[PDB]
Amino acid sequence: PVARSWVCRKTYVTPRRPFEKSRLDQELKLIGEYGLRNKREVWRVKFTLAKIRKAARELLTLDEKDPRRLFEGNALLRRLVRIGVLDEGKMKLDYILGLKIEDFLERRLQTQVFKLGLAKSIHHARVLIRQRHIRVRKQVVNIPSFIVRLDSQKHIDFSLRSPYGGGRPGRVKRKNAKKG
Amino acid sequence: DQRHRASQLRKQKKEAVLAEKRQLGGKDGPPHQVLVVPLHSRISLPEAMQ
Amino acid sequence: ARGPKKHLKRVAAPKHWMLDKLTGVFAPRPSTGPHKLRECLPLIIFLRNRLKYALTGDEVKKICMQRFIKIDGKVRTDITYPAGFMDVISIDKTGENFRLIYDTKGRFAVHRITPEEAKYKLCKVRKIFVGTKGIPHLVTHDARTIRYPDPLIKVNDTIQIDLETGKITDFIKFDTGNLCMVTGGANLGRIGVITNRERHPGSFDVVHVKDANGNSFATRLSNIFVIGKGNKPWISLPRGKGIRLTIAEERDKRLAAKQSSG
RNA sequence: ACUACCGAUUGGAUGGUUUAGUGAGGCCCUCGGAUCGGCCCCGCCGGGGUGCCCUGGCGGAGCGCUGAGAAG
RNA sequence: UGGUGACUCUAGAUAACCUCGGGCCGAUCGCACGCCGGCGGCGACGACCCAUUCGAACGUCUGCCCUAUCAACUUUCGAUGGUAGUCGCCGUGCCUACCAUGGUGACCACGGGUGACGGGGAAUCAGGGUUCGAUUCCGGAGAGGGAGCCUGAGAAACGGCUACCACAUCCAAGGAAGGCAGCAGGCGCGCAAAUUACCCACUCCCGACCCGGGGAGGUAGUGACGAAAAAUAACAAUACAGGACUCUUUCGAGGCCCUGUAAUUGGAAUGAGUCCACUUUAAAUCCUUUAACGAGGAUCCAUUGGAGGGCAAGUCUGGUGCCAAUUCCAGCUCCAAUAGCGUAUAUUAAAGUUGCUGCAGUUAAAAAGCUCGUAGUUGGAUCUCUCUCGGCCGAAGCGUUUACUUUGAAAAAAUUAGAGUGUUCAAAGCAGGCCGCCUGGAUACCGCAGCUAGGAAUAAUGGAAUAGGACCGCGGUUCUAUUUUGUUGGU
RNA sequence: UACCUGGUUGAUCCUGCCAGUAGCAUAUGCUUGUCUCAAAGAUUAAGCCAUGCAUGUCUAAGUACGCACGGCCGGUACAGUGAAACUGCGAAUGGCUCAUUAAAUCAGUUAUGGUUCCUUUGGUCGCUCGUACUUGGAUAACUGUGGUAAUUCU
Repeated sequence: PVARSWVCRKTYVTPRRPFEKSRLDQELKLIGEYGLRNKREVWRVKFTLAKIRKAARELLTLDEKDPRRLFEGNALLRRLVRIGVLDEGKMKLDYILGLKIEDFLERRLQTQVFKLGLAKSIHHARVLIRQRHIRVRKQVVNIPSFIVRLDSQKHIDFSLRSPYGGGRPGRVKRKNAKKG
Repeated sequence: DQRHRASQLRKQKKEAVLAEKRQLGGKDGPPHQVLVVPLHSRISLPEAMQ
Repeated sequence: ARGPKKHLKRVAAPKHWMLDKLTGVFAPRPSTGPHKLRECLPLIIFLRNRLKYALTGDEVKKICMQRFIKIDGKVRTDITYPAGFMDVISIDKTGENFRLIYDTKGRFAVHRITPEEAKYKLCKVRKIFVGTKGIPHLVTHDARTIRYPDPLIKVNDTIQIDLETGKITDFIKFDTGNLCMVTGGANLGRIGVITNRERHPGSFDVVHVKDANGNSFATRLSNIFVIGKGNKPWISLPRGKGIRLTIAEERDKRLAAKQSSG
């Protein structure tokens, strides 16, 4: 007996057929578009989408006024809207079955740092977050895959402690400036 | 019968092992001879053999 | 085992205690006492995990050993003493009084009461019997025996009893049209009015209760505690008045409170 | 030369059912009675009601009455 | 008296009994002292009995893998039942005495096997299933193997005792002591598994106890079992190469853009490391926070496998033998996943190759000479609520009995499903949120069997045909009213 | 996501098994920078164990003539702290393993109207018609003499 929990989950699925050209090319498309480190981030987002689709299908097998359908559909729709993947005017479960991996890829912190003009590229965005220059609200966030909510979209900025931000010069610049 | 047969074979193996391990370094056998080799020049061998 | 077990694992503790998984291997393990193990709140869980007067069990012992804690008017120094339904906890250093009555979700409320309401308690009578020299005795739900009860008091009635003297002050019979709180099963904590009692000989009777909104639910007769006469309760009730809201209405009231306050 | 079967020797050793016999150790019962103590008797003896009795310490024997009780 | 669905219950009354190995009826200890020698306030400890709590132990109903190359078993020696007792905490062949001859079995008894502790659960997942569950929760069992006790409320206790069997330690040889399937650690076994560390600070347990103790438990150490996040570069200019757009029929021009590739230049950003200080903690470590140093081949250098027969991936090179074809060896190039990637074995999915869902049997694995022929399995059509006593209702018989369907009660947590919640994200956790206050710690699922009250289609079953069949009244015979013969004897 | 690729013929379709593939377990090889959690002598041998530790315990409140310490006030029995020892309680929990065990265990359901129960909590505790302003003998710790090679022996 120990005061430990052993509850833990794999968060991705390896595909059944390893070598098919269309899936490889589409994965490479997404990796290049979004600056992902490897195929496993594609598999991770694909997994969360598959989970959400299974939940929506099992809710849709229920009859229309079933209270579990109303409660759990409202919760699922509210969460998908809250991370900005579904529009607010599309609170219908069937629209969940229309989504794509690219939406949850657009809601990453890497992509939102790229689209807000703090970075010159998507790879510059991953590097910018990973090196403690990006802060959401007033919290330094180091994780590229941090999914940004709609109330947190207008609050992504530069760390008040970063050289590009508040302004203490970095290690290289302070080394070079003291040579002369 | 399976339990008894396994016990018989285990007794055979353990008595053979006990005889062989008893031979080395005991009263009826030759001393256990040990070679100490220091594999660096920073190792103070007289400290270890003390 | 070769004799009584003395330990309680945390994951085997009662769920309504609300203990978390990773604090320890063990749960506080109530002592033997006036309430069952699965239906009690030990004093350490109340005074640490609910009221947060103490942060560890050691200073729960420090609060107890100063004789600042009373259950039903008596100084209880044991930190795992089993307190249960309708118990009146008095802390006169802070000048606070509590009654251990259930939530609508089946957990022991932190329910603050008036010092005037701390004087009495309601006990469900559990057996009546005649002892030597023809003396009527009454055994309640928290192991009290009262000599010479009123002859009108039968089993399953509720007695209002005075904590200082230990003598019966009043009683309520088990009738229809009469107010009860559920003390077990899936409907635990709900408060309503008795409407029916379908008797099953050699088996368990089932009592039908109607909520203040019109919701109807049944329980076993052992799960019924009469708490008022007719429609008005004889004690203070907690915030939720025994009306179990559905999860949709819980979500709606939570969002309405967020929108109004914030 | 190697691989693998059969196999006299009741070969020796061990085990599981059982026939017959023995059976350690504990527990119960019927005894037993090594020791220890009191009561009774006497002696050294203190006071009173005035030699009747008892008061308290030690010693002496009595298979007298016994009570507790180990080995077996 | 009081109770239950039902007592030989509880309470009452009488006659007594009441075990010397003996049942209660207080020769106990603390703290404050005060009233009119006598009266006393708080406690502590003991205690017969009854209740309660924590159980425990016996039973009820239903439910388990493989085997017929196990078809009859139990019964003298208890197997099934009866009566009386013994013993036990109690019900009981538990045991004894005497009777009865019973009890179980193809609906698989009895016997044997299992690489069998059982569940909660795990993997897969359209669904049905298949496989796993030694293992932290619950229940069982054991302490080398058997056996028997002591103390106690509780043990057939092994970190108690007494024997025997198997092992084994010390010895002055007479004697003495033993039991890691506790925590470490060792040997052995093997394909296969960590430190003879620190602490009661946390969680809780025990004791006379706020104070002592705890290899339970916590903490570090080893740890690529496994799961989470996540570096190994980014940008600018320059030079070539593409692709757009303006102007030209085009060639072409674009200080017109955009995108790539560099033995090209350039300083900006930083961790990995090294190392003060805090913080952490029982004391530490780690993390988190912060000084200082810390990057150009940023040599601070990513691996593991596979490809020239098919899923991704070759028109390649050099040695070496054999008769240009051709055995062995070292490379290049490409592809895949990536701080991970191969292999063996088992197992599951593809798999409808075990088939209920859902397979087959002319010629491919496979349907028998033919008929008769138990059990079992299956079976045509048909049939549209009341009687009494107490306040229009409650009690009572239910109506043939079932199988089926539904409802209600009740049914550990953890796990799973799922609600809420910026753990910096997540895997998690059960927390948190706002200027003392405001909150959460939801909810579902939970085969079958059993209780509960409805439904009456579907499928069984029964109800009058030698009528000794219903419904009525008239009865006759036998037994029988608890009272309407003040108190009574009553034929 | 109810998914495919290949293998018997000169060539075609089929049956049929297999190989690849994916998951889960064990092992193992090569490689390994950061950080969070985290299984871990089950499988074979319920095999055998060196050494150390794993179970002890005192309040105002059972017993204090150990100066082992320590103030009074002095006839005041005992200030106070208190080792040892007697007494009480615990050691029947916890921890380990899975050998046994196949209607046994175990789960759900029921029963004790067929039983016991330390403790906690409540009741009962002048309900008996019959030296007490306090009873008796011991025994530890302690002092002292010892035995045996040897023990938590005495």
